[PDB]
Amino acid sequence: AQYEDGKQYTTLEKPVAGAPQVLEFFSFFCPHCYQFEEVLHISDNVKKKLPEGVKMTKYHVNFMGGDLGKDLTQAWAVAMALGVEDKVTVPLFEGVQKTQTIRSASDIRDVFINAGIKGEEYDAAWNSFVVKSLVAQQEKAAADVQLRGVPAMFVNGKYQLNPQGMDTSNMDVFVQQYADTVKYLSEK
Repeated sequence: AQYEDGKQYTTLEKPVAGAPQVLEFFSFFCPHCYQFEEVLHISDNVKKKLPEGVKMTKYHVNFMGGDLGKDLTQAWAVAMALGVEDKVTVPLFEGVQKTQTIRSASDIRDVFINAGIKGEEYDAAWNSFVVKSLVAQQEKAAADVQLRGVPAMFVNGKYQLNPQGMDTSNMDVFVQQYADTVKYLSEK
């Protein structure tokens, strides 16, 4: 076929029931993830080609960056809880991979402060059990698909995107192939 298993995507041997329709994993330490966000805008371009009524979920992972890695998973839960993902994603990426200004939990907190989240509000969220179970959800979702690499996208818990099998000579053409693949998988 034009879309073949093993080419634009692979199929999970052990399908995940009740998974989100589109499920993305990333790390703020992950170089391709930086690209996916800042240069490619994968998520936005996928969303634009997705059917009406499909929810899109994005989770952070712990297995890169040691202690700071877990702090970022907790901070991403704070972002999700407060709905401020779009305000902190870029400064977190640049602070980790570009400017080397994120070295502690307090430096992560600074990004949120600078973004306009109030100190009180961040600290309350950070310590909240709502944020605790959002951290749990992130860990268990990675567990459900037995993840060990990012960036990764899963469609209805059965199909994993395989960007290595797409053309990469043109950034825009790559993105469209990626998004058109998600749309195809979505309609499978």
